[PDB]
Amino acid sequence: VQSANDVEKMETAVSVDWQQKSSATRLLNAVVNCIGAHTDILCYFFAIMTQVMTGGLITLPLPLMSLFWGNLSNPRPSKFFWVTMITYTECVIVIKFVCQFAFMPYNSITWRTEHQMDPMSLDKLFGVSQLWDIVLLFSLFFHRYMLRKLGLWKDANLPIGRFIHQLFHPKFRYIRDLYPIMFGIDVICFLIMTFGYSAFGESRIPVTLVVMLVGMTLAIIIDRALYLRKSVVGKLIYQVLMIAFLHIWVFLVLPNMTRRSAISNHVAQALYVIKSCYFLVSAWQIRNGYPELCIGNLLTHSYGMTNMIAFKVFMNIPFLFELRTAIDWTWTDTSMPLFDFFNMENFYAHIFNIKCARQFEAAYPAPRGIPKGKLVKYMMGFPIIIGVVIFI
Amino acid sequence: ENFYAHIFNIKCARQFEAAYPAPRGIPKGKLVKYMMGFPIIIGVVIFIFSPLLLWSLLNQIGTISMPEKVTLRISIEGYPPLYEMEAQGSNHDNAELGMIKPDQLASLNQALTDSYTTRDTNSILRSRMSVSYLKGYTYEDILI
Amino acid sequence: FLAKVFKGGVIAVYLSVILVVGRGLVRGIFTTSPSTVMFTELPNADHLLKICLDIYLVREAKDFMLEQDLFAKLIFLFRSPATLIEWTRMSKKKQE
Amino acid sequence: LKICLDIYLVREAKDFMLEQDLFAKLIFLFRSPATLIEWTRMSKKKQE
Amino acid sequence: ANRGAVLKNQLIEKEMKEQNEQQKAKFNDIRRRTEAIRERYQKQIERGAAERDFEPVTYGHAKRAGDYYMFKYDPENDDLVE
Repeated sequence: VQSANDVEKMETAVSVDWQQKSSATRLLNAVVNCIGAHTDILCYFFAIMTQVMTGGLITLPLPLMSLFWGNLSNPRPSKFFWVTMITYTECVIVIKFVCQFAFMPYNSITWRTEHQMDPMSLDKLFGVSQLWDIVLLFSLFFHRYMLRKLGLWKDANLPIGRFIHQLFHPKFRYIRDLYPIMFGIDVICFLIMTFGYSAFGESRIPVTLVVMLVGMTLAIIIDRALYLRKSVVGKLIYQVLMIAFLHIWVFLVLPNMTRRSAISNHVAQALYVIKSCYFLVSAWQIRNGYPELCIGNLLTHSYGMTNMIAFKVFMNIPFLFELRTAIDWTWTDTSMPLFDFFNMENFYAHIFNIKCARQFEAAYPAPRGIPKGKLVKYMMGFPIIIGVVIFI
Repeated sequence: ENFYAHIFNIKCARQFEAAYPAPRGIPKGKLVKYMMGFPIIIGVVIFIFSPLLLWSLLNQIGTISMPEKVTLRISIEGYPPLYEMEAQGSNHDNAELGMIKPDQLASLNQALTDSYTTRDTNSILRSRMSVSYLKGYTYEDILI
Repeated sequence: FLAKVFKGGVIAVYLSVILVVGRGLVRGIFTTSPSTVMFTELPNADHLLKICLDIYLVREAKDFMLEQDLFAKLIFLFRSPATLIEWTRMSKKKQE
Repeated sequence: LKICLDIYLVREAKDFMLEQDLFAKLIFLFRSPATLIEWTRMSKKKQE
Repeated sequence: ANRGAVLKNQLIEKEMKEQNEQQKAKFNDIRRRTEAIRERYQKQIERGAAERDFEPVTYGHAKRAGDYYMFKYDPENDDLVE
């Protein structure tokens, strides 16, 4: 019965076959199997959520350590890093319990009143040392899931050295291309930063800091575009620098730059959690060697309805197609000057649109000679008439 | 006229291209790529984000000076006033119109905290709000 | 007064310029519609300048019969892409 | 679409001689409408 | 727990490695084959006409070498298989 231990295959297998309509009962079993097999990622996610909730330095070692050590330990973090994790989890639980007393100066009379508005008073920069509701839920889940991970490891299986082991000596290499996921996360981050600007500024001003943040995120998108040409050392450096900069900025500069304390700034948390999910996929790509990377847009692998709308949008917003083509040209071993590059890009877009329109028309053909049905005429010619009317 | 202009432009572009020919097959040099593709990238960037910078520098919230003249009147409606008084001064040193010493501000803030009771949470919330109101004004923005 | 204004309206005018400029100016210069490739991608544009210079030289020496016969010749070249290719291809000087 | 996909596939495998010979082929197709018709007409799969 | 799981993990890892190498080899061989057949077909048509017009070595000078003799084949008539 236990011989069906091919979970590594059926993860992707069940993903593929659940992509379509399968209302069977094997879904809950498959999801349980997948969540059991991918339990290593869950603990890191819960550590990130814990640090978001505390907004302090007492838990600061837990995500930095998890990322740097275990997300950069090629085959496995070696089952000793787990012991340090559980020891520090124990220690943080006990120390924050001891700090959750009432004979220290954290009384309702003076300390609460004095340090409401300043964002980095002492004991808010030092983690959980502060009104509170039950809160501490993610700490408990983190403890429970680390213990679950120990149970599952024992159930089946059990700095120069680390660098060589992660870079030059992988016994196995799962070839996978995960750039579109990272790009999508960065686009979501861009949208959340553009739409939500009131929190990043202390009718109010659009401020000078926002412009700097949008320029910076554009620059990092550009840099990620550069690095998708087989740069692993550059990718590693970029990732470490970005992690340190993001942590330092979000937890040590933004509160002085917006006068909004951490824990209360609810879009800073969304930015921090969304960005940290990028670091996990990025670390996966770092540990597992880059693919051969067939060139061509992700918006053109098939010819469907979503590809129509996707291409339309892609060629719709100005300064998007041209910026992408320029970035591609500056950082690709071509032989044409820049104008022939742009010419070929436009020609490819034209051909692609005609092809997929032909595919759409051949998908649902309509008999010839028959005059157009009344129903379709009423649903097609009408709305344009009212549209022109109310446009005028 | 338009046809002549078209032909002339094509001809002289061909002459320019034949003036400094570049060998075929060799991929484009890094130097030219850095001097050609870069400036258009920064050009598009600052074309997009120049209005935002202009607006941010143009908003520029300002400040105005403190009052010097304060008047008070007490009357029965529809009749000459029963009392009226004036409080002038610009040095902010005379007793009629002056600033607040930090001792008085500290005393007021300290008194705001101890106003509540041990049990009721509404009293705590009121005390927090009243203290948060005061801290927005420095001693240099309070007039007695 | 900048604050006094409505973010709606200012954001509107801004995106409006980015779109009018993006769809009018930048597109035009960076792109080249496929129809305008048979007229700008011309290997050798020297046999067509001669006709224009002739029609300008004739305009000064009277000969209004010649000023119309040769203008008509230029009109058909922009109507027939088969002959435009035949006339804008390279000569034996480049061929050898 | 095949020609465009070829010129993109060649761009990664070096072969800059091939990256120019085939780009030139696409340029003449948009210059000669006689050949564009000859190349964009249907094949025997639809014909039968 | 002490015996079966590790042996099964090693077996599945080895099988996945072999399959991954086989897929990489097949993909590269196909990419080589199509490049070679596309180079041979491009070379084939240029020998047919031989218009004696050479090309000065310049990007742009050879980008406008298009002509009629390079489209004298059916865009689907090619017998790559026996």
